[PDB]
Parts: sequence; structure tokens; C-alpha cells
Amino acid sequence: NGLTVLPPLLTDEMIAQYTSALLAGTITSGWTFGAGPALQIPFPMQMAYR
Amino acid sequence: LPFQQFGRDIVDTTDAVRDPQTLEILDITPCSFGGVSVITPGTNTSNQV
Ligand SMILES: *[C@@H]1O[C@H](CO)[C@@H](O)[C@H](O)[C@H]1NC(C)=O
Repeated sequence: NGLTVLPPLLTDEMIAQYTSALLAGTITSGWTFGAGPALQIPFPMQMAYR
Repeated sequence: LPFQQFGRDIVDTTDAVRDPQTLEILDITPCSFGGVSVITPGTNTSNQV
């Protein structure tokens, strides 16, 4: 009675896209995409620095 | 069952009644309601809403 529920602004199908973008940026670029342009590096060469 | 009259839910609101004249159960649902919101650009720009 007078008690509604409002839906969120971002659906699940968009949060999934953000998560996938984060994964694809941290797999093929290392940590470099968090400070500027994203740069390539092979994965066994990223793990060496880690 | 052939001796109940009303119906009630987990929060104790009536949600089913049986008709006295013809013995049949009528489901009840409240009328629609909700909030109303107005979308507007600035009055410096337009007056459409
Ligand atoms: C009440 O009257 C109506 C009209 O004749 C009838 O159909 C109905 O069976 C009556 N109620 C009962 C409990 O018999």
C-alpha cells in the first residue's frame, strides 16, 4: 500500500559487459590500461614481471 | 473447503472471497497505482514535458 520498488538504472546485461571489458583489458595488456593507453604484451611475458 | 468463507495471505490481507448467492470463489486484486514523474529540459530552453 503505497510501497513501490524502483528498478536499477543499469541492468545485468550491462554489468556483464563492464566485467568482460575489465577482463579483456587485464589479459592482453597487463596493468598498463589503468594508467593510459592500453599496450600489448604476451601473457608469459606479463607473468614474468608479476 | 466447504465451510470457509474468506481467504488470506502471509501478511493477513484478504485475497479471495466466495460468493453467497452462487457458491463460487472470486479472486480480488487491488486497483492500479504508482508514482508519477515529469521529465523536463530547462525552462531557459523549452516548455515541453
Ligand atoms: C438463490 O437464488 C438463485 C435464483 O433462483 C438460485 O439460483 C440460487 O440457487 C439460490 N441460492 C441457493 C443457495 O440455492
